Amino acid sequence: STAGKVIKCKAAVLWEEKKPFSIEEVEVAPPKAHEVRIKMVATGICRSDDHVVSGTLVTPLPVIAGHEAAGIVESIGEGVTTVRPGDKVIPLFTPQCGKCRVCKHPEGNFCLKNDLSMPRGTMQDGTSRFTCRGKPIHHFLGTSTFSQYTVVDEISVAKIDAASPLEKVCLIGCGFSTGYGSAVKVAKVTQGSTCAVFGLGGVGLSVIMGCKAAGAARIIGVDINKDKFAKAKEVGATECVNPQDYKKPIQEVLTEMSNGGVDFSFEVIGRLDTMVTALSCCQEAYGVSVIVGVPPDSQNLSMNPMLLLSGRTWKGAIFGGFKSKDSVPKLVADFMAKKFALDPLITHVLPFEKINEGFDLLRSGESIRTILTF
Amino acid sequence: STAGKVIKCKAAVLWEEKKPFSIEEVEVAPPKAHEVRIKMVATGICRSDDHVVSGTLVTPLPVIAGHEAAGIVESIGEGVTTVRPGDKVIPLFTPQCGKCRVCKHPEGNFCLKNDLSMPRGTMQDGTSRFTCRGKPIHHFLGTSTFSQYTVVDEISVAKIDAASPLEKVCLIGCGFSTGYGSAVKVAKVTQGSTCAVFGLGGVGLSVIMGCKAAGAARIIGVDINKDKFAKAKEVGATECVNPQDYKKPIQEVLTEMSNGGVDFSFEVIGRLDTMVTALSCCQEAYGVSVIVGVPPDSQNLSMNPMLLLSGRTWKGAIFGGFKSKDSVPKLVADFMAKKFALDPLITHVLPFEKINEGFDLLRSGESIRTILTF
Ligand SMILES: NC(=O)C1=CN([C@@H]2O[C@H](COP(=O)(O)OP(=O)(O)OC[C@H]3O[C@@H](n4cnc5c(N)ncnc54)[C@H](O)[C@@H]3O)[C@@H](O)[C@H]2O)C=CC1
Ligand SMILES: NC(=O)C1=CN([C@@H]2O[C@H](COP(=O)(O)OP(=O)(O)OC[C@H]3O[C@@H](n4cnc5c(N)ncnc54)[C@H](O)[C@@H]3O)[C@@H](O)[C@H]2O)C=CC1
Ligand SMILES: OCc1ccc(Br)cc1
Ligand SMILES: OCc1ccc(Br)cc1
Ligand SMILES: [Zn+2]
Ligand SMILES: [Zn+2]
Ligand SMILES: [Zn+2]
Ligand SMILES: [Zn+2]
Repeated sequence: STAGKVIKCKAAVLWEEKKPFSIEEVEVAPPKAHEVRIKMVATGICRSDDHVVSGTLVTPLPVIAGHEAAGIVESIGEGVTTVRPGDKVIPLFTPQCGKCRVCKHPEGNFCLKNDLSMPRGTMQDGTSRFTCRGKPIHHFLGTSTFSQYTVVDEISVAKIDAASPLEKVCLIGCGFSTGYGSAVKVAKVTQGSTCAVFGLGGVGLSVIMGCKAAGAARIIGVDINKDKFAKAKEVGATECVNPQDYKKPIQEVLTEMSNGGVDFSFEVIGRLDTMVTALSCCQEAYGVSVIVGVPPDSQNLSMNPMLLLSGRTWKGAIFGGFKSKDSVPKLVADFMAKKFALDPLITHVLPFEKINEGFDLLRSGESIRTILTF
Repeated sequence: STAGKVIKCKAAVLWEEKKPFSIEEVEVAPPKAHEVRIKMVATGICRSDDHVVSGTLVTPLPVIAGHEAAGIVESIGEGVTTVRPGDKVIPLFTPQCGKCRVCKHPEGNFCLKNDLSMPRGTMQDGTSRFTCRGKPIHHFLGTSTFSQYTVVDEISVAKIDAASPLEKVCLIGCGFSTGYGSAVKVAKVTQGSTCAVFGLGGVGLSVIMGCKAAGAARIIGVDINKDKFAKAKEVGATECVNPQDYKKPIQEVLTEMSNGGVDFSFEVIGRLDTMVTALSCCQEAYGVSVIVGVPPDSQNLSMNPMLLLSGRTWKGAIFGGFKSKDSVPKLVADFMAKKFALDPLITHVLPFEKINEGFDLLRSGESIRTILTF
């Protein structure tokens, strides 16, 4: 009955960097051809949304952020074939158009229609479905989930299991899938290996889940916040180290612990120095290091190419290397089948209008994932 | 008739950086336990030997350099089991001890007994078998092939086919195996792919041969010396580009030519800037870039980690990823069965005594490989 009409609803608008989110009355346009309007049910607070606030991650402002979510389709634009009204869906911050060179490649997942490489903060058609007091508000990675309703391109939404618990499976829209995929698909962690995981937030915990599932014998968590260690150990870390405890660099510590370097290292923080440390701590001849952390805007790292010439492999990935539309439904089905657990990532559940409390919890170190419910 | 005796013979000693080789009389000690004394038959001039002269590659001086060679066992020390006097052999600049965690790993080839990481310029026992003007002279990578006779540890030599032509198969000791392996083993180049090869010296031409053997559709040779193009085209390059002919940076040209980036790129020069350019020109979601070139001592490159976060893989390797002692005899067997060609890499043959003309041919851009004969 809202189909074909403007919806007036509340959304959390970020007007300016380094300011609180502002709960505003917005108008959400109806979906145009090949667009889907979604009623949000749950959205997760991911450190990448905080990067927008901090200016680490540049995207046009003002913006409705939020990219880790699950909802129900309220209506569909002309030509939509992959979802219908009433369907449970997860928005895909990495699209899967199915037609570009990457979508056709067996391994690649970074679809050329993504709004990550050179963010415009629009729909695919280069316009916005959001207005606040006459002013257009930017989209974020084609998702924009910090709103009661959003509009996404059909290539940026997957239908999921009609019985799935949206307050849990929203994590499959980013943090779980990124971390788990980084281990099982990108690194391809092997049985009996030694893994080091830098950063023990939601995404690093999911890296640990991935390494345990892949049969790693040793999984060393690294965090400057020792409060993170207990939960890292619960999901499979065999050991945890705090670099602040040591009078020498942690790559030397991890090299001695691993008897000459780890098989697999993961940077899951977003700092240039830990990207180089994670590479250095993997074994010089056959080690693999995966960058998961989003670096600070426009900054270059410095590294010695002899770390690679010896044999190391260095790679990164978006969304755990998962082809998003193909994988997100299968990951939900796997969750429904008890193949992995999401409750260990969820430390707080707040109503949407307490979003700023949700971000305060993240910034303080006290949360892993806060889920915002509608 | 020389067994158990000190040999007096000619060697090319490097006394000082940025000086000509000095062809003079040296004393070569007989082999100790698990050592092998070799009469050199042929040695190639590799750019890495020139890096020792220029100080780009640091190793203790004074030194007998050379690492790409073939010869005949003159005598063996006590306990040697894998070669006998009169055997044809190729010295291994990357050893294969068979005992260490790398030698036991299925992918690893950078044996922990190597003298590359932290060069000492000795035998495994920390002493030298060379005297000149009554001074001890350093070894180079446990090989030292710029001498009529050398002594190597048993883990640094492979027995090859008794009928092999040593004046060709010396190239399997470095440049051929390194390039070819970088393509077929390290990159694992796929059928129907697009490859970019930066540098069309002996190692780059070898990378092209591996790219053609792997069934690459397109192989784009890149070099600032257009005199290199003809030979590159003969051994499988489909196109050759000189960066100096374009206004745009060559990563931009290759990305255009490949309709969004190459599948596989190779840095086969040894410059920081071309290592980053080669990484950039591989497709951002699934490209693989392999560093082969030896960078200047102790220098860091600067790069944007968003190149990796999109999904690129960056790696490097020594000796094309080959387990040296397992691989080198198989590579000689494959050569004898004409599975690959070495003649295209050999542009000049000179007597050993003309080593300095050898280096001048390389430095001028005129040669690919000069083979020195003893
Ligand atoms: N590649 C991708 O597709 C994705 C990237 N990310 C990124 O992954 C990273 C992690 O995200 P979350 O787990 O949500 O963040 P989070 O902030 O919950 O976790 C980061 C952890 O790193 C630790 N840390 C900070 N500085 C450290 C240091 N110097 N040394 C060791 N530990 C340090 C913190 O104590 C914290 O526990 C972020 O950069 C985020 O933007 C998130 C999802 C998708
Ligand atoms: N990783 C390993 O195990 C091995 C490494 N190497 C290294 O591989 C590299 C190549 O060795 P070779 O083929 O013997 O050397 P080479 O000097 O014959 O060939 C290098 C080629 O690169 C070209 N070049 C120089 N600057 C260039 C630029 N800015 N752009 C494009 N091309 C440029 C030169 O014109 C030349 O044709 C060297 O750094 C050498 O030390 C060699 C053998 C083993
Ligand atoms: O967490 C979402 C996200 C992932 C990667 C980048 Br780059 C930006 C945002
Ligand atoms: O070409 C011989 C050699 C290869 C790699 C390095 Br590093 C140094 C020398
Ligand atoms: Zn696509
Ligand atoms: Zn996220
Ligand atoms: Zn070894
Ligand atoms: Zn060489």
